[PDB]
Amino acid sequence: FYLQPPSENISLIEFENLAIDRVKLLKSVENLGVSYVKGTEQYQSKLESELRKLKFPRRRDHISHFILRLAYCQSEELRRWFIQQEMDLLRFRFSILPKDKIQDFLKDSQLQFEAISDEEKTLREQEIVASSPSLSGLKLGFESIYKIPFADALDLFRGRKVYLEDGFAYVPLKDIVAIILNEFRAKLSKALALTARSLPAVQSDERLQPLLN
Amino acid sequence: METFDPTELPELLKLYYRRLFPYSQYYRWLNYGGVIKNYFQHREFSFTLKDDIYIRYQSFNNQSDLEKEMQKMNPYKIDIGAVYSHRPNQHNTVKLGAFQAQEKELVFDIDMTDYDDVRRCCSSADICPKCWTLMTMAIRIIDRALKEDFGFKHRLWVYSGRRGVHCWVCDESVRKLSSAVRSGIVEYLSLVKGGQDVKKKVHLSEKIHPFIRKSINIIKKYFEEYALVNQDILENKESWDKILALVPETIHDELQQSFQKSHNSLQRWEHLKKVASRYQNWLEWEIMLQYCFPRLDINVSKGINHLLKSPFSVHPKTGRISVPIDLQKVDQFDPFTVPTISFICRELDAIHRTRDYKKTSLAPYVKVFEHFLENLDKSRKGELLKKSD
Ligand SMILES: [Zn+2]
Repeated sequence: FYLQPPSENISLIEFENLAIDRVKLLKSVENLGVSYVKGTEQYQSKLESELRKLKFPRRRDHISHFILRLAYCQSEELRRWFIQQEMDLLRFRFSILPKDKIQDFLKDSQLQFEAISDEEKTLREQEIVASSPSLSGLKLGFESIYKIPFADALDLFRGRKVYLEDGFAYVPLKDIVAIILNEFRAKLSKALALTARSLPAVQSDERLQPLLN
Repeated sequence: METFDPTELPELLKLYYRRLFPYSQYYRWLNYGGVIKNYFQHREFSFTLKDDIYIRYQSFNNQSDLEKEMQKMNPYKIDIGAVYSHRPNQHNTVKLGAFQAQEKELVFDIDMTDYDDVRRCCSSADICPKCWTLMTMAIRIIDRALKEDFGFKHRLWVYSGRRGVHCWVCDESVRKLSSAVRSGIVEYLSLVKGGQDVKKKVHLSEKIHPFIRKSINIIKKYFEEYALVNQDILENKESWDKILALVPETIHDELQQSFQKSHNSLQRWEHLKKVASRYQNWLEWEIMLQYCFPRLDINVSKGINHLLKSPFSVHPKTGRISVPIDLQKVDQFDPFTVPTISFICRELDAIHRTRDYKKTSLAPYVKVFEHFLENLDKSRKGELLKKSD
């Protein structure tokens, strides 16, 4: 949820610094990316040692992010690169989060979903298990499943990676998030587009040359 | 029925458009109940006139405009488009980038020529009783998904007038779907990957999504009669090689013999199942699907501004009327007994009026359209009167 640009003001030093700090964090998402794998805590804790150390902190991550937009909103390689690491980071931020607080961001969000009781769960377990990916096994595990409007699951059902029944998609909580993430990539991309759009009214400024280069 | 003479079209159309076109019902539908600003007034119609001139951003104020105008222009073709931000005909009046397609029923179009590689009966633009079963299977496979999967309740299936059918999903919620979603609905229903001339076109994975399964089932219920008896897909070497092609080469020669020692397709098919079963220990289902599963054109359904053939319009060549198909008796639907504009004009001749169409062979068809309409009214009355509470 990196919307609403920071209206605060900061020294050219704050700016100048932050940028480099982030260019590092994402640069680190570049390191922890090809040197490891999502190998639990190794890839995790290592990433979360950079996290706090490098600063981000919430209000810091906020500003940091936006300032870097001015940076990578030019070359597509950047926009793809920036949106890239920026995502792996947002996932990480979820991973850790506990079941309690996770549920809040879901609700507090707008997505209208529900959790199904073992009632409908076993009844549809059969279908659900068949809709899924190559997801080996025939057990609908213990991970609860939700009932959300079929449209909201667009990226899932268009590839028959989920069960539709009566205009509803029945997905695991692993998938609801996966949806929210693509929604992120998308919304963000719309933003980098708009920034680049009005970048010109900022090219000329000298304080911003280190950054844009 | 008597072979239709397209030369009489100009006169027939005039009659047809002044005494038989179900105007009031056409209006009742497109106006959806006055529950919206200018939902009708902002609906775009397209026409194909005289020398095949093509007018397009046509619009109308009320049902009376629609009648007056149509009768004056006696359209050879009438197409329905989206509901716009401004009356279509005043697009010269609207700014640039302000005029936009906002709402429109989800539509599908199924054409027999999209199966020319899986039929031995007729030639491309034609159809006979031996290939029409495909339209039967298409309507059932697609209408089941739209109803059971997506929860769409209002689906108007219509005969194209020559060799195919159209489906108009009208759920108030559906008329608001984004192209991205429509494009997705189509991908969800699509299964035959008709590549640049690639023999095999269907591949199942160990796992089978329920939509595919329920589809296979429906097909199963017509495969033998349609494929084995009517199409006789395994009648010759020139025919079964075609099916052998969709099977792992390590099995060709064996079956090639069984086929050779058989007398009919129902037999050979049974060998194919047997042999393929050993090997497997899905090859079967894939073949049925590649021969019977619908081929949908993503373009027709993706665009929210797409102009599609209007129900009750007249087909220039076949003369047949684009009539609503009755789902409760789909299998019974017969393309060849579908009233001709000529045929119905004659019935009328051999006889205000306002119930003229009822004395014609259109009667049953307009009846179907009315039930379709009665249900719209319900859902509407249901939702509002009971949910605005
Ligand atoms: Zn045929």
